[PDB]
Amino acid sequence: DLKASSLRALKLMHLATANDDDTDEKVIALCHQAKTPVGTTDAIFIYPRFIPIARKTLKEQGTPEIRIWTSTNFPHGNDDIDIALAETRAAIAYGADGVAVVFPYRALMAGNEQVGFDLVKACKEACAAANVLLSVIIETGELKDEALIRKASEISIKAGADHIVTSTGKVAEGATPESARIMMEVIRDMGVEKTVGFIPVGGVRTAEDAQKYLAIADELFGADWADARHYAFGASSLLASLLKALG
Repeated sequence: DLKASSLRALKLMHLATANDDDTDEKVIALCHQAKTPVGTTDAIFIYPRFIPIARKTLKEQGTPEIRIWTSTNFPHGNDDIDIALAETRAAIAYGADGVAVVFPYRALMAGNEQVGFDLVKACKEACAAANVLLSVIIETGELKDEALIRKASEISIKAGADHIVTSTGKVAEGATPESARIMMEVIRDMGVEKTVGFIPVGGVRTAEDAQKYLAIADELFGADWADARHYAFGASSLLASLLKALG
């Protein structure tokens, strides 16, 4: 049922703007886009400084249950923990519901596994103390190798990632079915499916794409696993297709 999977997809969405979301009016318009005739997306994804205006905007439109995700160490995934941590502490202060931190993937590629663990762990400790979810972007498009994708996913999980996330949306490639499969198998194989969710960013543009991606979660974990806590579409050009499946 493409209609059933489309409504399911919509309700899992972390809605983002398709170009750089760098103004109040882009953010306000994003808030309004997240309230559809058939329901709300689970969240929006914005830069930290826009969280208070977004919160007011969501409240004033009668959808205060739409959550706010933001980004830190983003998009570059540098290996400076102090910076990643300070950005994370600021994101929490602004009022974030979730923080997506970029894993230091270039460090991992150069052979440093420790710094990714330390960086994630530092940020998770701040978020958990404040009741904020920490999601970790590993940048599959830049890692490329299945081995490194698995290793970045592994480290993030051991360091306490609440979700593992394919992409920033800011490089050449976002998620693919292949990178989605690899990351979810890590969750499966480590036995951490209760405590770790998955978030494809990019790669999902049509209703048919969303059904396919949800079918991967369904096959690995059963049809009930992919709720809001465990699954989100990080998507900027998917919502129109979903509403149509339900231009």
